[PDB]
Amino acid sequence: MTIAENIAQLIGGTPLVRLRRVTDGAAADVVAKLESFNPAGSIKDRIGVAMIDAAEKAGLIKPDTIILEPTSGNTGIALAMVSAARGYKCVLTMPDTMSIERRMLLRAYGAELVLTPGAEGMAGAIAKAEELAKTDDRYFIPQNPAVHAVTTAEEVWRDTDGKVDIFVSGVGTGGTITGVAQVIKQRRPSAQFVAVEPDLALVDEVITVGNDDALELARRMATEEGLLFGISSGAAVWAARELAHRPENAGKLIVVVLPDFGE
Amino acid sequence: GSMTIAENIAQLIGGTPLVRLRRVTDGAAADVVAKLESFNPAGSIKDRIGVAMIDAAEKAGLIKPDTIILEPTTGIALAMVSAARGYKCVLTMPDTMSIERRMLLRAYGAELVLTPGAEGMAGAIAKAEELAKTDDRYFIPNPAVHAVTTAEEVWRDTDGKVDIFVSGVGTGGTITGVAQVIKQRRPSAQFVAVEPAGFVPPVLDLALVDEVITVGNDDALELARRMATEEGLLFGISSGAAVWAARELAHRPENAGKLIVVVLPDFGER
Ligand SMILES: [Cl-]
Repeated sequence: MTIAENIAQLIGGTPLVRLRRVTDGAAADVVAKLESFNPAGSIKDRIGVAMIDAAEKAGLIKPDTIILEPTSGNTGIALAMVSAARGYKCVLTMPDTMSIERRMLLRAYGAELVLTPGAEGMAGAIAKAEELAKTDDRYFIPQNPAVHAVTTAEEVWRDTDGKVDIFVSGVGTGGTITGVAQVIKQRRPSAQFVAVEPDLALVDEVITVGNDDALELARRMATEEGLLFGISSGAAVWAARELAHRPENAGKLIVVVLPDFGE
Repeated sequence: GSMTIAENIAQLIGGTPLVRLRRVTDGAAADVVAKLESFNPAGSIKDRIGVAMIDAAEKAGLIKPDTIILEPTTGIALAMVSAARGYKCVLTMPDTMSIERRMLLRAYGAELVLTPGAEGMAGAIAKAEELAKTDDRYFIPNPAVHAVTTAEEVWRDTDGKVDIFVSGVGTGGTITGVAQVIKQRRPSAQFVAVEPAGFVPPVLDLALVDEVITVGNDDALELARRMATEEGLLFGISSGAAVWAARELAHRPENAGKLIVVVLPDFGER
């Protein structure tokens, strides 16, 4: 039998897909790793579950622990989902600039939201969380290559049969691109890592993406590949396509992640 | 030595995972598991129906590259697959459809033709039928193949041990197909339809269907809230009903130790 105990055990194992149409050429092959197949729709799922596992293994999370985390975006969704799966109460602080939709979704997962003022931004959210932690010692606030970067790299390695030549990605928050670069480069020194822009020790290049050449590419992806994603994913693919046409990259295998670490 | 790469997202439909429902079942002498059709690219079993229709039409030569796929509306699935495979896609739907749904379809490159709200789906089916007669570029799309595949996955992943399949009927006998296939290899297997208190509901032949449980609607809402909050599984009212039915089955003493399968999102969700 193949049966997961809970949804948090179905994080990862995401698939590669070819980008055949939007690359208009091209001497190199481009493929995308669809982190959207994760339960909560992004690579942040991996970061969330990894944080909880580590804290459990380290004894820092006891069974009556209340996960408390200042958040602004997707890390929060992942945490709420995993917390609910594993039986942890989850309290989340965020500025009141956060969309009603994100709030409702978080509340659907049983997360309790504490809204801080928009003007204070994330510092306001970090501050309230600090404050609450002092209030009650059941509160736990989450926070070389990170485990989720290792796993992600292994999947890219397996599914490209060790042939990946260029990894192309947004910088993102959780040192993910650099971790994956660490692992791939160790087994394949010829491999290149390219950050996409709208620890630079391991990045071989930075492509500042003509923002909104990005929008165009995102539109084509949706309409020509059936892949609907955001501006950062568009930029990533634009960067990959540029790399794909450079003649010194002929025949190379280029991997991009969607949704991109930027989206 | 082998790479594992799909040509396009239409190739990544299916092969969905099972998960145990440990907490919301408060008991229980029987095991309940859910097959997560939400892992499909467009989030439901309808993905399978969409791609299966396009494959059939290709195999039959009825879908040329000189086509526009036309369909009253599943619509998401079609738009996504059409765009993946290179087909122009036109969709008819009542003007009662959400602006959000419309925008999403348009993102996939689907062209929308709005029918009047009062006429409902019949209006959409009618407009589509009329359009097909208007222009010959239009193409309007046993146990069905997508029900067979779904059954095979349930069969494999439960190692042939599934005892009760529990599901909303929905429309078109995807759920009846899956029953046919399981019951054919495992005559001891039971199928239970779930209800609230060829785009119509299937006839429930009682040769196939062993029981109907009427999900005291909202009971269903309660169970949906618990799923989200106790299992991290966020789904709608019909999925809640299905799981409520499954839990009820799971506590009947004559089902002790049986393996009970539901499919989420439940085929009856809106
Ligand atoms: Cl090589």
